[PDB]
Amino acid sequence: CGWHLRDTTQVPSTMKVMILDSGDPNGPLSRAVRNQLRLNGVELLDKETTRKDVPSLRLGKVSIAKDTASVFRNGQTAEYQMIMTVNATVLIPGRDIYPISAKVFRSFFDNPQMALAKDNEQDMIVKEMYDRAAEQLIRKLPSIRAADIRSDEE
Amino acid sequence: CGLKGPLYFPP
Amino acid sequence: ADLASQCMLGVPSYDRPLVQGDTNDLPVTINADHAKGDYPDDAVFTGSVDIMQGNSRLQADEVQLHQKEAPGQPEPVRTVDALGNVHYDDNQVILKGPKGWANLNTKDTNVWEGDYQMVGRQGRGKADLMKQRGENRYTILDNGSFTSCLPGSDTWSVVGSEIIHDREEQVAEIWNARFKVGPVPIFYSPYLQLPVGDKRRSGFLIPNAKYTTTNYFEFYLPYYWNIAPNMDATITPHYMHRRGNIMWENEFRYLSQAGAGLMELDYLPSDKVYEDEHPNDDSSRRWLFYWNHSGVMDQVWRFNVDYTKVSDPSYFNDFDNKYGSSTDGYATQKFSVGYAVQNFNATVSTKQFQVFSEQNTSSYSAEPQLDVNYYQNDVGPFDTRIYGQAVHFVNTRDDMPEATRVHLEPTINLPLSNNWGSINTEAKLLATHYQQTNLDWYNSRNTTKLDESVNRVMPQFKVDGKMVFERDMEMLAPGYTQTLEPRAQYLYVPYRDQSDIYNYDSSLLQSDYSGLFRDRTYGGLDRIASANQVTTGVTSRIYDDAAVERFNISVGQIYYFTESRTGDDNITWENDDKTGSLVWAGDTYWRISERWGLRGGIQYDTRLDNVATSNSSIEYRRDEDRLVQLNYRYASPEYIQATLPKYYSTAEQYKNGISQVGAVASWPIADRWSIVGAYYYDTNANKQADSMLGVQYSSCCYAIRVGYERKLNGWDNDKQHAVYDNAIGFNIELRGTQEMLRSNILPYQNTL
Repeated sequence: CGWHLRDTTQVPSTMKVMILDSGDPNGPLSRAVRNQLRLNGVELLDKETTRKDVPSLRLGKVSIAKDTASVFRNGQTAEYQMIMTVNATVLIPGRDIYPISAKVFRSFFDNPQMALAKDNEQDMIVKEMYDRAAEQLIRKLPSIRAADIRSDEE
Repeated sequence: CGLKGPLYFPP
Repeated sequence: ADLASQCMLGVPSYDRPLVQGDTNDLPVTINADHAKGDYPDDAVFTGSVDIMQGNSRLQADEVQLHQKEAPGQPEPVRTVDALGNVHYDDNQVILKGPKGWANLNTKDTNVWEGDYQMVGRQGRGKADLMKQRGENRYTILDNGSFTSCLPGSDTWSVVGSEIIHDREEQVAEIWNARFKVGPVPIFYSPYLQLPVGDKRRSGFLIPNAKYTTTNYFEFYLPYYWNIAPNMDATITPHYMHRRGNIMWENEFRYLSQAGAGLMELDYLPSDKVYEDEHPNDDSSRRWLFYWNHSGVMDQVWRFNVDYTKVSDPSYFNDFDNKYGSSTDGYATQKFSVGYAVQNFNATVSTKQFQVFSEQNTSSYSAEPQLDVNYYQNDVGPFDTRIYGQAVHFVNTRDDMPEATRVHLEPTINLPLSNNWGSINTEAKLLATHYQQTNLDWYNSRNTTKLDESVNRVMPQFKVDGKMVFERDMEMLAPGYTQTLEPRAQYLYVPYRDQSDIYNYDSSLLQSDYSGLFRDRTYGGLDRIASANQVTTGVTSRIYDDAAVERFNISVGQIYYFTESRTGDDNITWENDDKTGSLVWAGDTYWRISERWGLRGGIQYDTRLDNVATSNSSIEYRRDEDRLVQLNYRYASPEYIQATLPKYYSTAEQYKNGISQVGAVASWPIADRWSIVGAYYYDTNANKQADSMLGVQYSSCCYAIRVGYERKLNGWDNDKQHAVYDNAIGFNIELRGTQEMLRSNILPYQNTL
């Protein structure tokens, strides 16, 4: 039906080496993003490297928000809906700074009788949400390359 | 009357 | 236009160049039609007199300049007197009046019977005698008035005998202040202070009242207490007309190197309503404690605290706070200390919970729980990680089993990848060791006994696949691209009879599209469901010209070659299906435009023969003030019966599941107004389950808000019908959407 195996990598050709700056470099989001960039064959430099032409990915605030999403017939929460909202910027050097964000929605049913199990489930959901947001940021790099090229054409 | 506000580290 | 541009139009703007540094030494330029006198001793200027001396400007019909040689003073005293149409203008305040006096050496200026208006900000008024002292620092007004509204509007005003306006202190001390609404004064105080700036200052905050149906009229009179730059404290006496007592709500935000927290200790000394409901209790005091902390120290130590502890189960169903809703089954009590470096992180945490239910008060708690990861990549072509966990489960009741669980999960996965695919084998071992004590009761009642010591070691083999295709969407717009990412996992965990291990922390997890490829049926670690499945999902995305994902759909199914047995299968499925495509699960997200945007979800299940759960939403959001959201959440009665406790399948309040259409809207009117809505309906019972109608009138000098909310607030066992609860409240704040949309029990949650 016209389908052909993808030619170019997920990351652009010009970001195949890139600095992963962050404010909390040992956290869980920076770990998720670092692992994702590894799986795509991206060379990760320290923030302290002397190379200047290399682009950089700066990670911003991560804001997990858990709220009620659906109440039973007696007020009690029946379903918590969780959001992750990763913000980040990419500072291609010699050009502008392109911001990229993410947003992961997850939900799960509340259960007071097994509250400890639901807290373990919430922690597992949050780890997976970090993984999803890390995926979503790395799927926005091609748009950044396209915008950079378009600015070059201008 | 008073005035709230975000905190900051002391100088 | 926004209100900010509307208000700045009435505020004078400083178009003149700003002269920095001391203006004492700057030259004096005087332009008058006539000049008579004996310069420099006495100079009289008459006729369109204009005076220049840096930023300051002074215009009057007649200006007299008097210089006196004060003995012992190297600089002679230069005094300026203005008569007729005095207009003092600078970069900080505009002074008008018929008569004026100036002292050039000390910058002291006096104006009689005039009106003022500072530049760059709101505010005005009129005073009998207007004085500037200390290099424009003090704007002292006698018999003056002050209001922040723009000229031509008389909403509110303050009149006081002595108004001192310290620019440096950003305070406007007022003596014998008589606060006036229009021409009608209402509040008289001997002394009043107004924080006219941004510097943090103690003193009462602006009160806000609200009328409910659980407490009748209520009233908040916060007293902020600026302790220090990094610590404050609010002490709000909260009054409840029905309960006939004041509850003391104490907050205490702080900020340290260890993080930025927030404490809280509401407290009602005595309750009439609670005395009536439970006459047999010794004391009827109601108190809440909410401690929340979150920091990172040296980028290695992580401290989190999340602690809530109400006095009685029916607290939140009675008093409404920002730290808990009526929609809460339990209050969480969590501490944690972490140490995360690049390749390691040990986190010792404690979890205790307070269930608000009288059906079963048996709660379990981890005290303490230690989580240790340790990654080590590039072991050749492989990766590796070791996950260890020790945890001690103690029940609130004294009969239920207690245990000490130790876990080790030495993963090792070999990732392969090309331009178009990636296969990711992964082996793993799960060496869980138990030690259970206090078993006499549970073992005495039940048939399947619990062993004192249990070992459980199970391999887990997983083979994740994936491929990506691409295509040019010529039948859409020119340049659009499409993909197709058919993923296909295989998982295998053998079967271990896990019936001798009580279920301290294991619940059935949901199975959206993302959670199909997960390798755990139960969260936690007490129940690791044996598996032998293959998962197949396919995800399609549609990029446009700038490679911006405009659309993505996903459908995946699990195919169990053999039933997922834990050895303790008490779940209650509608049928006996065991192998085959038991679970399906979709997921979309269409970004119709910059403003619109749709989402979706569904998790059909063949063992239920009915769509388990399925949400949706179609939000149109131009701005935080103009947004319309719809949605929908479903969860069939089969899912409620086959996931939640046994009595959730029998109570009338729980057995219908979910089916909840709800629309959120928000829209300005005449640009000065606003309306915020929300109306969540429960289509199964045709009964409302929330609502709201917030209305705000924003202006330059004051913005009023009037909320409302009729929410489901518990259940009446006698009549077997639910009980609602109105809550109309009024807030004033001298000069708001996102604080209205996020108030109701089902808070607005942006889907863009």
